[PDB]
Amino acid sequence: LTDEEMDMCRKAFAMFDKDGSGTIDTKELRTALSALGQNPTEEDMFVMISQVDQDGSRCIEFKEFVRVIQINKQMSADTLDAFVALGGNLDKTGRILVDKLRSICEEFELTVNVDRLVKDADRDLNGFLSYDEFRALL
Amino acid sequence: SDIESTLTRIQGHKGVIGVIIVNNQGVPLRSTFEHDAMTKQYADLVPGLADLARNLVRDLDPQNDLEFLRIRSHKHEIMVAAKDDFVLLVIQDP
Amino acid sequence: NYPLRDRETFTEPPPTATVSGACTQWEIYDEYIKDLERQRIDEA
Amino acid sequence: VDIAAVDETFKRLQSHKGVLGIIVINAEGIAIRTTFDNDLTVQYAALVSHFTVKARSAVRKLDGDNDLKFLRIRSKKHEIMIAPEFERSHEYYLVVVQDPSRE
Amino acid sequence: QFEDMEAFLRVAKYTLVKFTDMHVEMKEEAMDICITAVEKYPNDAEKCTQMIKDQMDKKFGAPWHVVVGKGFSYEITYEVRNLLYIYVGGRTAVLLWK
Amino acid sequence: AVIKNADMSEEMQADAVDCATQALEKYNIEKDIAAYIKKEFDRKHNPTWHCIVGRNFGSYVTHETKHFIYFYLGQVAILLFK
Amino acid sequence: AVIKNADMSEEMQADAVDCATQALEKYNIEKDIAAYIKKEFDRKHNPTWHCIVGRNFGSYVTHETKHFIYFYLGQVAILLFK
Amino acid sequence: AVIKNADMSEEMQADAVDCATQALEKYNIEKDIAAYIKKEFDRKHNPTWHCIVGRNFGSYVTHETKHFIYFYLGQVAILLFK
Amino acid sequence: HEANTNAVILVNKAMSHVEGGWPKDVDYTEAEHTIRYRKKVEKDE
Amino acid sequence: NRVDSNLGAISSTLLVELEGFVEQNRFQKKQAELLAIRNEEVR
Amino acid sequence: MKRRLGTLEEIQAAINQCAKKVLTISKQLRRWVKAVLRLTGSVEGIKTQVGEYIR
Repeated sequence: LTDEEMDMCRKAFAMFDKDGSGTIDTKELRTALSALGQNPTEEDMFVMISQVDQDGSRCIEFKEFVRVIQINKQMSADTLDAFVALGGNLDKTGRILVDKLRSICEEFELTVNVDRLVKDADRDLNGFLSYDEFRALL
Repeated sequence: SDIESTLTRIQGHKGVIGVIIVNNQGVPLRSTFEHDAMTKQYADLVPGLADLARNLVRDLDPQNDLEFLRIRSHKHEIMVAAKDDFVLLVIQDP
Repeated sequence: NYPLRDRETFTEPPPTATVSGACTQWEIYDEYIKDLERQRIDEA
Repeated sequence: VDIAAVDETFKRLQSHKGVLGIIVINAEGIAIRTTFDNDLTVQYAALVSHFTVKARSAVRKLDGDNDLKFLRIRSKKHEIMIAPEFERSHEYYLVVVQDPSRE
Repeated sequence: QFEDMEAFLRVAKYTLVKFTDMHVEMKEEAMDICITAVEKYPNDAEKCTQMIKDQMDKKFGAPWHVVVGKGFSYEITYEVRNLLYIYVGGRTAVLLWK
Repeated sequence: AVIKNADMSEEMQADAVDCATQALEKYNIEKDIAAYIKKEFDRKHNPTWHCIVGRNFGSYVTHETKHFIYFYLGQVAILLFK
Repeated sequence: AVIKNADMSEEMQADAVDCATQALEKYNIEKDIAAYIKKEFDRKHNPTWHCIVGRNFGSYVTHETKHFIYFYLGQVAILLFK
Repeated sequence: AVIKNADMSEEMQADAVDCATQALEKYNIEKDIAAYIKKEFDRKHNPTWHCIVGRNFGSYVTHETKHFIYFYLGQVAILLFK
Repeated sequence: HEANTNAVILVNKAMSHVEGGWPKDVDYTEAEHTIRYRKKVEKDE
Repeated sequence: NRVDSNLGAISSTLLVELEGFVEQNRFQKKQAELLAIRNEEVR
Repeated sequence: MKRRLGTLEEIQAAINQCAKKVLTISKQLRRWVKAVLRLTGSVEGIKTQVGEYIR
């Protein structure tokens, strides 16, 4: 759907079908799994390919490659990372504990820090940050 | 400061009544008109003619493309410079 | 001896879809240029 | 006879620089005189018929009392020129193809 | 970067499948029978479609539908796993659906 | 309008011609032409149609007893059937 | 050859398939299939039956416990029952 | 109400026709049509019926001595028998 | 009085290839009439 | 050059590269000396 | 980059010691804070993606 995903898809398809056959055969796939540490049976890999092989080829190709990347990616951009930053640990409640931020500044051992930021990002002027004013912080 | 100077030169000659730039789908940005009840007319009528003409030219021998187009009516000369980003219109009676 | 029991029927007609396209010499030329380009990519 | 006059007009137009072609096509998209072979002829006749009726409907829609006597599309190779004369009992959008590169 | 129609026709002999939902043996048999049809009768294309769908009529399916041509457009309703759209000879193109 | 071959009731042949001509008048591209000619007739009469629009195309197709129409307008060709 | 729902003996579901499929290839219309199979299947296994064949079907029918087949064969599905 | 073939008493046919049509109108799915058309007509007269609904199917049936119905109504096909 | 099939459809096969734009079945492209048609559109003043 | 080929390459480095992640620790030794080295010349 | 290329708690610990190590290399020589926040948020996102995957 995008244009750099085609770039990474071509690079990974190059990585898998490493000999140059133009088709993912089972041996190169097991080579990739064994480089990742896994050595499963020779009957489960058959079922895995048979679900991914649509053409009846017993070998999957670039159209099928991007079909599986498409379904797994877009079925499940900046909402998630800024969201789950701290407020996404609270899940639509708008009240962040100060003790979480004290713990974060505790573990990473930072030399000098004063928490006046949370004092001066206070937009409800209560002592916590809702999510819209949390993005206003970011 | 070169694009707007060319707009100001081209809109002040002896017959020019309007310059229009329109995007791919639509959104006529940087018109030149004192009211906007007929800009949208141009913006949604003309690029159909521009890409239809690119179909007519390119169909013949596909190394070929379209660059410009002119339609001279009785009282108007609609010149359209179509290309990939946008469509551009200049209207002028001679 | 034996009794009576009853069942139903779920018939699936084969799945269908709609496809629309326009063939013209420009389309054909562009695709062949692409098929050729991937040939060079495979070769290189 | 006026048939000599119209053929003479073909050599008048065609004697100009770079003029590759002249053809006349009526409102039913069928060419009458040619200068090309037969299939480039029929594809011009169909394409230009449809394109020019769309362009005339565009100009008439845009302004009620204004019609067109002129049409000029451009290539990087050859500047097709369409002229129409929309009337009753005759509407013969003649179309020239030319370019100033040659000769 | 060839510089006419003719060098394009020199290169373009491949028969690329534009889009297709067919089994691989399905695809190879249908693809080869269509190339043999197109090479057999370049001039009269009506009886190319005669041969293509009557072979597919006796062998594969009772309903079939073949369209060969030069420039056209289409919108069809087709039952899935049985659609072939290929470019043959760098110009002629064939839609094929059941 | 020009019709070269048809075997179907003329009372909806008029339906076919008035469906196609306003379509050809309205839109300015030839995919949406074959879209509309099926679509609106599909919501009129039957569940199934197929429709081709272009120039210089070849076809073999199984007919339908009273649904097979081969238009011709202005060097632009239409086919449709069930 | 695919069966979906059944409780008969395996030997007579094999008998049912080998009765039905070559009969399907023998004829061309499918009123007479559902006469021929049921007459034969009377004379072979048991003295009373009813069969249906076809496409796009729905039904609600009473099967004695040891008699029910739902073929799905050539995309012309058969259902047969006591 | 288009009835092709039967051999059966006629006020029960009246019950057949209306218990087919209002069942069709009340329901909206393929299976439940013949579900109702059995179930009601079942509990009214006799404990044993069998009923089929759809298009493009086919069956021979043995002749029921007095209770057999076939419909054809609004591209819906329905069979009833004892 | 006991058997049934749905109302069966009937289908044979028909062909079509499009070539050119003469008015009606008055004219045919694979003949000579094209010449005389262009002739009666060539001499009008 | 001496004051802005350094300080536009010191800001061009990439510390962490691509369990075994202890190699990263070893890797992050090396470039450390890099920045230290570069900084000294600018100082 | 660590955001681009993020028993589980061993891995999360190792990632966070690696981030500590980036800051330690800084020691030998405020956006500090926000970088550190988006890092930890992304790591927790990894963990909850996993936790829904086992479902």
